Amino acid sequence: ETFRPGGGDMRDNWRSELYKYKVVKIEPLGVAPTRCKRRV
Amino acid sequence: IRSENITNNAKNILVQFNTPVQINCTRPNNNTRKSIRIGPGQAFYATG
Amino acid sequence: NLWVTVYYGVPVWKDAETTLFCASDAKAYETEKHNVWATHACVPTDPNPQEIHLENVTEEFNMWKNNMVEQMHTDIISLWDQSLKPCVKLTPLCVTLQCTNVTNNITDDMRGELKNCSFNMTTELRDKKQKVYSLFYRLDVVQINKEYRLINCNTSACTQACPKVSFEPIPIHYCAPAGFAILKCKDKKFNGTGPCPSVSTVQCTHGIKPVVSTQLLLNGSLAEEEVMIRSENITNNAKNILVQFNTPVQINCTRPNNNTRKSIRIGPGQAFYATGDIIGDIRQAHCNVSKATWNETLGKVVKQLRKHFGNNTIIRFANSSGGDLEVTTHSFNCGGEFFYCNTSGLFNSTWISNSNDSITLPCRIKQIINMWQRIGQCMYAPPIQGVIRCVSNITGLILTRDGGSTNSTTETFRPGGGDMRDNWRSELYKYKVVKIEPLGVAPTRCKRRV
Amino acid sequence: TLQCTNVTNNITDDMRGELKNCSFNMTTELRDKKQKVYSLFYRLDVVQ
Amino acid sequence: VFLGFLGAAGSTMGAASMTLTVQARNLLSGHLLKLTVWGIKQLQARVLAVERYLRDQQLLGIWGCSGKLICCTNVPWNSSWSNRNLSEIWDNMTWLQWDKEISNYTQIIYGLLEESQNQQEKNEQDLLALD
Amino acid sequence: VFLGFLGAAGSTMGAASMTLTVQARNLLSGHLLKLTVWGIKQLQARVLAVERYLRDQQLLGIWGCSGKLICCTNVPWNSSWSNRNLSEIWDNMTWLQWDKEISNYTQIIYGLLEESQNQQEKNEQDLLALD
Amino acid sequence: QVQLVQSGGQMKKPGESMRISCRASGYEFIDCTLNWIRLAPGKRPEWMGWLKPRWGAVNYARPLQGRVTMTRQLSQDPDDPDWGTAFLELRSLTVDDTAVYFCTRGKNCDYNWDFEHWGRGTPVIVSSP
Amino acid sequence: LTQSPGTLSLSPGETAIISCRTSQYGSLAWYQQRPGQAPRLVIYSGSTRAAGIPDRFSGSRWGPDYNLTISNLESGDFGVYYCQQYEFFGQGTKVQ
Ligand SMILES: *[C@@H]1O[C@H](CO)[C@@H](O[C@@H]2O[C@H](CO)[C@@H](O[C@@H]3O[C@H](CO[C@H]4O[C@H](CO[C@H]5O[C@H](CO)[C@@H](O)[C@H](O)[C@@H]5O)[C@@H](O)[C@H](O[C@H]5O[C@H](CO)[C@@H](O)[C@H](O)[C@@H]5O)[C@@H]4O)[C@@H](O)[C@H](O[C@H]4O[C@H](CO)[C@@H](O)[C@H](O)[C@@H]4O[C@H]4O[C@H](CO)[C@@H](O)[C@H](O)[C@@H]4O)[C@@H]3O)[C@H](O)[C@H]2NC(C)=O)[C@H](O)[C@H]1NC(C)=O
Ligand SMILES: *[C@@H]1O[C@H](CO)[C@@H](O[C@@H]2O[C@H](CO)[C@@H](O[C@@H]3O[C@H](CO[C@H]4O[C@H](CO)[C@@H](O)[C@H](O)[C@@H]4O)[C@@H](O)[C@H](O[C@H]4O[C@H](CO)[C@@H](O)[C@H](O)[C@@H]4O[C@H]4O[C@H](CO)[C@@H](O)[C@H](O)[C@@H]4O)[C@@H]3O)[C@H](O)[C@H]2NC(C)=O)[C@H](O)[C@H]1NC(C)=O
Ligand SMILES: *[C@@H]1O[C@H](CO)[C@@H](O[C@@H]2O[C@H](CO)[C@@H](O[C@@H]3O[C@H](CO[C@H]4O[C@H](CO)[C@@H](O)[C@H](O)[C@@H]4O)[C@@H](O)[C@H](O)[C@@H]3O)[C@H](O)[C@H]2NC(C)=O)[C@H](O)[C@H]1NC(C)=O
Ligand SMILES: *[C@@H]1O[C@H](CO)[C@@H](O[C@@H]2O[C@H](CO)[C@@H](O[C@@H]3O[C@H](CO)[C@@H](O)[C@H](O)[C@@H]3O)[C@H](O)[C@H]2NC(C)=O)[C@H](O)[C@H]1NC(C)=O
Ligand SMILES: *[C@@H]1O[C@H](CO)[C@@H](O[C@@H]2O[C@H](CO)[C@@H](O)[C@H](O)[C@H]2NC(C)=O)[C@H](O)[C@H]1NC(C)=O
Ligand SMILES: *[C@@H]1O[C@H](CO)[C@@H](O[C@@H]2O[C@H](CO)[C@@H](O)[C@H](O)[C@H]2NC(C)=O)[C@H](O)[C@H]1NC(C)=O
Ligand SMILES: *[C@@H]1O[C@H](CO)[C@@H](O[C@@H]2O[C@H](CO)[C@@H](O)[C@H](O)[C@H]2NC(C)=O)[C@H](O)[C@H]1NC(C)=O
Ligand SMILES: *[C@@H]1O[C@H](CO)[C@@H](O[C@@H]2O[C@H](CO)[C@@H](O)[C@H](O)[C@H]2NC(C)=O)[C@H](O)[C@H]1NC(C)=O
Ligand SMILES: *[C@@H]1O[C@H](CO)[C@@H](O)[C@H](O)[C@H]1NC(C)=O
Ligand SMILES: *[C@@H]1O[C@H](CO)[C@@H](O)[C@H](O)[C@H]1NC(C)=O
Ligand SMILES: *[C@@H]1O[C@H](CO)[C@@H](O)[C@H](O)[C@H]1NC(C)=O
Ligand SMILES: *[C@@H]1O[C@H](CO)[C@@H](O)[C@H](O)[C@H]1NC(C)=O
Ligand SMILES: *[C@@H]1O[C@H](CO)[C@@H](O)[C@H](O)[C@H]1NC(C)=O
Ligand SMILES: *[C@@H]1O[C@H](CO)[C@@H](O)[C@H](O)[C@H]1NC(C)=O
Ligand SMILES: *[C@@H]1O[C@H](CO)[C@@H](O)[C@H](O)[C@H]1NC(C)=O
Ligand SMILES: *[C@@H]1O[C@H](CO)[C@@H](O)[C@H](O)[C@H]1NC(C)=O
Ligand SMILES: *[C@@H]1O[C@H](CO)[C@@H](O)[C@H](O)[C@H]1NC(C)=O
Ligand SMILES: *[C@@H]1O[C@H](CO)[C@@H](O)[C@H](O)[C@H]1NC(C)=O
Ligand SMILES: *[C@@H]1O[C@H](CO)[C@@H](O)[C@H](O)[C@H]1NC(C)=O
Ligand SMILES: *[C@@H]1O[C@H](CO)[C@@H](O)[C@H](O)[C@H]1NC(C)=O
Ligand SMILES: *[C@@H]1O[C@H](CO)[C@@H](O)[C@H](O)[C@H]1NC(C)=O
Ligand SMILES: *[C@@H]1O[C@H](CO)[C@@H](O)[C@H](O)[C@H]1NC(C)=O
Ligand SMILES: *[C@@H]1O[C@H](CO)[C@@H](O)[C@H](O)[C@H]1NC(C)=O
Ligand SMILES: *[C@@H]1O[C@H](CO)[C@@H](O)[C@H](O)[C@H]1NC(C)=O
Ligand SMILES: *[C@@H]1O[C@H](CO)[C@@H](O)[C@H](O)[C@H]1NC(C)=O
Ligand SMILES: *[C@@H]1O[C@H](CO)[C@@H](O)[C@H](O)[C@H]1NC(C)=O
Repeated sequence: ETFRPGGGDMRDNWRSELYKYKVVKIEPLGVAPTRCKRRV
Repeated sequence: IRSENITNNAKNILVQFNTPVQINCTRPNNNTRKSIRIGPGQAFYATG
Repeated sequence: NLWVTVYYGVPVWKDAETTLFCASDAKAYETEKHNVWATHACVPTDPNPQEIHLENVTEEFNMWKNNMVEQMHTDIISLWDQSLKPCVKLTPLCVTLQCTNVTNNITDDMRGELKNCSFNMTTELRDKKQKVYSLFYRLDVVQINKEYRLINCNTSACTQACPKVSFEPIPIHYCAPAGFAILKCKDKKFNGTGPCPSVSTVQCTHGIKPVVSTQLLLNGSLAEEEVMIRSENITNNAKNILVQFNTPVQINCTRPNNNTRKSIRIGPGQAFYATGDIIGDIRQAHCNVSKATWNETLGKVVKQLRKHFGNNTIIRFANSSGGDLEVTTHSFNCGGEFFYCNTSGLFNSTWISNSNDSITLPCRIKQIINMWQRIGQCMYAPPIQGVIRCVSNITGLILTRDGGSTNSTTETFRPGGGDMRDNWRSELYKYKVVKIEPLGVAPTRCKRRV
Repeated sequence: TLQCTNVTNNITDDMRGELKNCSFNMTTELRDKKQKVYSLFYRLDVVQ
Repeated sequence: VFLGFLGAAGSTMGAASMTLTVQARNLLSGHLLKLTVWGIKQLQARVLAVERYLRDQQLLGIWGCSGKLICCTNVPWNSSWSNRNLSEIWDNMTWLQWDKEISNYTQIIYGLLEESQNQQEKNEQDLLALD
Repeated sequence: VFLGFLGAAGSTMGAASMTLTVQARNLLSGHLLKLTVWGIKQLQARVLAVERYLRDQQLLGIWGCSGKLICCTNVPWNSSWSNRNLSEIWDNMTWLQWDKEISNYTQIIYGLLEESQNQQEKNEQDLLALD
Repeated sequence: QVQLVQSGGQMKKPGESMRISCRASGYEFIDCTLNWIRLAPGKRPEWMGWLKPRWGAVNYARPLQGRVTMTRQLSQDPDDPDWGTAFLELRSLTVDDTAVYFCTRGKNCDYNWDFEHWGRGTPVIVSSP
Repeated sequence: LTQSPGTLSLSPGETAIISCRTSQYGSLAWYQQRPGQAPRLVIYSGSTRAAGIPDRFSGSRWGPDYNLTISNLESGDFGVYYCQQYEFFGQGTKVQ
């Protein structure tokens, strides 16, 4: 296999530094079953 | 070695070292930047 | 045994800084005169400011470390710059002029002040060339080799001010945003810094006139009951001295010529206005001030300047020491043309510790102004036609003392306007912007039920 | 329209004609006179 | 008895605690590039005024003081912050002199309130749970 | 016992339900055209962060959970969504595995809460009306 | 950094003027002031006068009123705005003006009188024979 | 301003005091000129040492009086010393 260099894109440089990262959004609501019975 | 798919050919192959090889990129000339008035208040710098 | 208890909305503030926004009155916006301080895109003000007078509160004020004058000086520049982008560059004017002296009707003091420059110029079509002539002052032409050239053509181009806009200062107001508050010192003996024991919060400050001047603050707001002297430190020399009168001396700044504004086509759809001829005779533009109320007003300041230096020093005045033309002379824009007036007749006295003659100040008029000392800007003021004359107050006055003599029996005060924000700091000294901190805990006797 | 020529002041044979001494008319600060200047452009910046 | 905005700034703390409504209601209110000069000065002021108000309302939300002004909590007054009478705190001073007095003990208190609430809601949910 | 932001993401659901304060407090925080390059990226982020927070606070407002974190409601757990023990839901799993489990039954629940509140406020207003 | 590259020493005669230079470079020149101090060999140091380089507003010392004059010359290059020179000229020299002339500058330019940065000196010797 | 002692002839290691009797309320500052160079700032605002000072220098103010007590005299310290208010310099004290 004869490997040759080539830099045909300009974003392959920065993808070698933003590979550890990923951006996620917090979804803070959440329901769950437990034992509550409301008073009123 | 990173790749989106190592068997594909259109996909690049990103290698990432652990020790950095050093590069010494130089230019031996001693050129003189010389200003040139082009119009009012606009300069153009050229190797004299 | 006492218990923590929150309280939302207590009157508790802190010293802060923010971006205060504009405000202006009604008919200064609906007339649509396209003022250079564009209050037509600004917020219209309230019908009346709710000047709430607080009680029992002594706020620590300071007029020298204020931040409203750093924010006004940025907004005046960005209004004087943004209102020049839709105007025409005078880049086809940098040609080789061929000037000569005008001797139609010339008095010997205005002997060679204005030259009759006649130059080739590109027409509306991009291949023919007309031959025009004009009238430039000697402060706008330098010599080349008689062939002349403009004073700017080796340092920048020049947007001509569009004659639709006008440099007359409409009063603008500064309002705090939501959550902030502006505190106005209603004291009368507040000198520069300290507890002003009569505070009064204000949603929107009064009409601040964005006028620019040097050595003589014009159309200001007058301190009542006295003539006051402000300084950041009266013993320092680098710090200015801002005087503020109680009675305004009157100034009559006129120009006797009757010049004809003449349009010139430069390229397509871009005009360049130039003085064609002077109708009648040519004389020097002067400024009047009555000496009976001026020498009285200098007699008020010396009586108030002898509090900081002693009641026996020979207070002396003198005319400006050095600098270029914007600091060594009184500089203003009366009605759209820039006067550089020589104030060596005013500041010449000596007080040794014990009527219609009307002192005249001869002025020179320039057109290639700079006005902010920014390398790369210039604004060829278009010539206004007819005689031009305005009548104005002189409320403030800037002084700098000088040097050291090891002998405190005399101090020779000289005028000088080395900064452009000392004018506006003589109108934003009462104000300070604070942010409300509405939360607050306090101990009382609450015990929660559940 | 530039008028270039080869520089041979001190030239090694690998950088033989890589840089040319281009001398061209140019508008001055005034919009009716014209100066005559010169410069040094590489061969990757000039076509014939 | 309508003073106005900040009108009881130098008044008594026992009487400035009765005019909290007006300082709570004044914490949010309301040829081409000249619209953008005053616009970005106005738009940066309106968004900052909102999220400053929402911060002090959320911070008040997690203490058991969701929609109140005079809300009182569980944690007692630690006397190391101040040892004064209730008459020497409430009906003689002013709120500006009071804020300089306990400016060092704010974040001590603001962590004491959040822990007394999360203890409270986990004990309320187990009190009606047995229900 | 201060974990930090998202610090109990892989912890137990019975112990991530005791650190809801820190993830609730981190949902809003805080030569000419170069101010406009970073500015419109910052101003579009601050306004979006506010109205995203106000949406989840308004949606929490119409269930009877106005200013609470652990709020519990009237509608019972429909066992078709899940049939598990309370020990197999609370003190062994994590919240990320739980959200994938009932991701199909969110909007079924979020309509069940709004109708149990509008039934509740119309019955509360007729209970104290006879008053 | 702040560099005050001064001029070279001169050897005048009684009656002639002088003109010494001072080139300030490294900081923004058109904001912070300058100064001009001379150090006699056997006398006090003597301050002579500042120069706010925007508009060149000067203020000379009262024993040198009407003798010293101080100009400036800004940089009209839009590429390099933060440099500029400053000149001095002392007419009607005497034997008493034998000193070394420094062009100082404040520490931070909100207070002037902390002369941190100085110049290398311009030793002017005025002798009668 | 007035500096008291005039000359100080000491052996390297001793302590040396210099007192600048001021007159009006100004922030004093001290200068040190070795022969053959430009002076430099050592103390400003009365007490604060300048940037790059080996802390062998010390300023102390009692009203209309200031001191400069150098702790241990070294080789390159035997110059002359000026105190500087607003624009007024001292008589100069040559330590040697
Ligand atoms: C331009 O800017 C400059 C520079 O900023 C300004 O200069 C400053 O001007 C102010 C004017 O108010 C001066 O403040 C006054 O300074 C004197 C001197 O302080 C020194 O002496 C203190 C005690 O020494 C005693 O004995 C000597 C004799 O040797 C007397 O001369 C003294 O008066 C005393 O009796 C000593 O303690 C001081 O050190 C401390 O304080 C100074 C600031 O003063 C600090 O920098 C130090 O770090 C240190 O903390 C110092 O050595 C003070 O005596 C004056 O204080 C009096 O009043 C104070 C309240 O205003 C009070 O708190 C003091 O205790 C003291 O009280 C006296 O007066 C009272 C009146 O009610 C009496 O009741 C009381 O019993 C007592 O009699 C005051 O501090 C600054 O020093 C001066 N700064 C400098 C650098 O020179 C200049 O004014 C500006 N110009 C303008 C117009 O803007
Ligand atoms: C400090 O404070 C003083 C006091 O306010 C202030 O004085 C003012 O001076 C200015 C400059 O002269 C005055 O503004 C002008 O006044 C002249 C004369 O106006 C009188 O007569 C007219 C008749 O119509 C009345 O309407 C007016 O109210 C006065 O009684 C006017 O002729 C000026 O109008 C021209 O310039 C305007 C600039 O805004 C244009 O908008 C306007 O359309 C006019 O220009 C055009 O028409 C001209 C005629 O055809 C033409 O030749 C031009 O080329 C152009 O097309 C203007 O109103 C101001 O009123 C004075 N205020 C008072 C009460 O005295 C100082 O200026 C001030 N600042 C300083 C000096 O620092
Ligand atoms: C744009 O054009 C301007 C005018 O053509 C240029 O101004 C000139 O710049 C040169 C140097 O760049 C100056 O020359 C020297 O002048 C100084 C100061 O002195 C002379 O004039 C004053 C009176 O103003 C007089 O008092 C002095 O004694 C000098 O005779 C001398 O110290 C030098 O030794 C040298 O002679 C010109 O003085 C100056 N002319 C003016 C009218 O200011 C400007 O530089 C050009 N800008 C650009 C970017 O090229
Ligand atoms: C600002 O105004 C002052 C006075 O109002 C100007 O000072 C005067 O300048 C003139 C020349 O421009 C001096 O005149 C000469 O007059 C003497 C008579 O004293 C004569 O013998 C000479 O042959 C020469 O013609 C005049 O003396 C002088 N005034 C004083 C009191 O000395 C000043 O020049 C003005 N500023 C500017 C920048 O022009
Ligand atoms: C306007 O332009 C014309 C032509 O460019 C100038 O005319 C000539 O001036 C040069 C000066 O070197 C003479 O050598 C020619 O003989 C002139 N030719 C003619 C037909 O006159 C004219 O001088 C320019 N006008 C001004 C005021 O500069
Ligand atoms: C400046 O201008 C004003 C008005 O333009 C002049 O005032 C007139 O002065 C006379 C004095 O004899 C008064 O009787 C008039 O009432 C004034 N007004 C008018 C409209 O005529 C003043 O004389 C001028 N000169 C100065 C102040 O030196
Ligand atoms: C200074 O300017 C002001 C306005 O810019 C002139 O004032 C009004 O002048 C009249 C005439 O006396 C007074 O009755 C008004 O009270 C003034 N207005 C205000 C708001 O007070 C003033 O006359 C000018 N000064 C001189 C000496 O003419
Ligand atoms: C700069 O411009 C001048 C005039 O435009 C050029 O001079 C002429 O060149 C033409 C070329 O066709 C000749 O026919 C003329 O005889 C020349 N006249 C003179 C007076 O020399 C000049 O060649 C230009 N310079 C460059 C480097 O192109
Ligand atoms: C380049 O030339 C300049 C001017 O002759 C000189 O000062 C500099 O030292 C030269 N540089 C080298 C590396 O020779
Ligand atoms: C100015 O010059 C033009 C052309 O020479 C002439 O027609 C006009 O009369 C002159 N005007 C003056 C004021 O000299
Ligand atoms: C034109 O005026 C200037 C200055 O007023 C003068 O120096 C020049 O000699 C005058 N021209 C002629 C031809 O007299
Ligand atoms: C203003 O005056 C008061 C006394 O009336 C004085 O104490 C204060 O120092 C003065 N302000 C300044 C800046 O000197
Ligand atoms: C100026 O000239 C024009 C045209 O001749 C005339 O209408 C006007 O009255 C003149 N102005 C004066 C003040 O003479
Ligand atoms: C100003 O002073 C001049 C000087 O002679 C005088 O002629 C004139 O009448 C005065 N007043 C005005 C309004 O110009
Ligand atoms: C100025 O006024 C004072 C008194 O106020 C008087 O003694 C003096 O003579 C006046 N000077 C002039 C030039 O009128
Ligand atoms: C100076 O004398 C005046 C006379 O009017 C007096 O009011 C003032 O108090 C005196 N000041 C001093 C420091 O003696
Ligand atoms: C300046 O004042 C002096 C003395 O009062 C006088 O001789 C001289 O004529 C005055 N100059 C002017 C221009 O008023
Ligand atoms: C480039 O050309 C100019 C004009 O012919 C000449 O003066 C200069 O010496 C030349 N330089 C080189 C490197 O050939
Ligand atoms: C100038 O250099 C180029 C390339 O190095 C070459 O092709 C050309 O022949 C040279 N010119 C002459 C006159 O030899
Ligand atoms: C201000 O202080 C006075 C002191 O007599 C007090 O009676 C009053 O209640 C205070 N508050 C107001 C608003 O006047
Ligand atoms: C009270 O505060 C002190 C510190 O100010 C702290 O050490 C102490 O533990 C606190 N005690 C209580 C009961 O809050
Ligand atoms: C608050 O703390 C600072 C240091 O952090 C201290 O200087 C100050 O005296 C303290 N305030 C009180 C009232 O203890
Ligand atoms: C992570 O998993 C381990 C498994 O042994 C468990 O003990 C621990 O409580 C979990 N959580 C954290 C925060 O470590
Ligand atoms: C439970 O959910 C199922 C669908 O998952 C639905 O058909 C049924 O009606 C629901 N029953 C109750 C009591 O909520
Ligand atoms: C949720 O619904 C999708 C189709 O809408 C289905 O593929 C998926 O299996 C469902 N998830 C569960 C847990 O039933
Ligand atoms: C300065 O030193 C002398 C030495 O005895 C001492 O008497 C004086 O009190 C000192 N002053 C200060 C301000 O330290």
